Amino acid sequence: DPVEDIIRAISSATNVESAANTTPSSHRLETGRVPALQAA
Amino acid sequence: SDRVAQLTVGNSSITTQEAANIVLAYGEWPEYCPDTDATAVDKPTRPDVSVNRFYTLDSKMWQENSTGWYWKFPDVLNKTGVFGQNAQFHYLYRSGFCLHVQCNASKFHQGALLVAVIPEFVIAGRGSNTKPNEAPHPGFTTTFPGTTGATFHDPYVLDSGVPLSQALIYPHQWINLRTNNCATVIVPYINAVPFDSAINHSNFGLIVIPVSPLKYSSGATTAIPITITIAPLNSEFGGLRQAVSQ
Repeated sequence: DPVEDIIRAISSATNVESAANTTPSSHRLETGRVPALQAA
Repeated sequence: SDRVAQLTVGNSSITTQEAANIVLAYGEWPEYCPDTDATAVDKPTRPDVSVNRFYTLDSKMWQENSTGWYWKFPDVLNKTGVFGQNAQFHYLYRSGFCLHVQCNASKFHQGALLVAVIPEFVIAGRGSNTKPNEAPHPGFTTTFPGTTGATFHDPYVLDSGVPLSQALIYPHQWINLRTNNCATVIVPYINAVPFDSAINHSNFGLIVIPVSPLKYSSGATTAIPITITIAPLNSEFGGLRQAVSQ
């Protein structure tokens, strides 16, 4: 009371019992959305 | 309602007035690869009517000394039509086939032809050499004959070292010149992998052999051909790249 200044991990776990699946994806024609560009 | 058939695939169609049923190899139809069996992630191409259709090879003429011929599939089709082009630009091929063989003659002729479908049909070197170095092997033009077909040196052992009499295990039919003038077999895609390379690997060969020889009394027609017409049911292609003929 008399002196106030006196008063986690982002990553989580998941079970993986088999290799990852693959969902169907069509093309994309549009701007603003760019999955390829990375910055390492 | 039996001996008369019509087959329509693509822009091509086949009629026969004399036929003995139709064989469906191993009791299955050709089909596209199910999502559960597939492995390669990229999307296959499915031309449908431009690939799937009847292609007709040249005719093999039929003599008294003839020992019989064979072909390899898809190999016979790798240079022809749009089917030959897709198989060159793609690394991964899958499909079935519908095979049709035309041989006719007249009620004074006689003979029989064994028509079979042999999965993984391996030709064999002919020689007494037991050393894998000095032992002979067949040439590429023999292993994969192409459109021109090949011929048997020893039709009795099927050139593979295996008796012809037991060839009736494979999906087959006979052309018996008193009974039917055509033989038709519908082959599913058979292989130990879902896709494969049409260029490096032939799924199965076709075989036409005279178990009983051609005979005709003088004055009748000496020239009998054997024509072959094959259609690629349910084709897929994957792994698109530049063109490789071999």
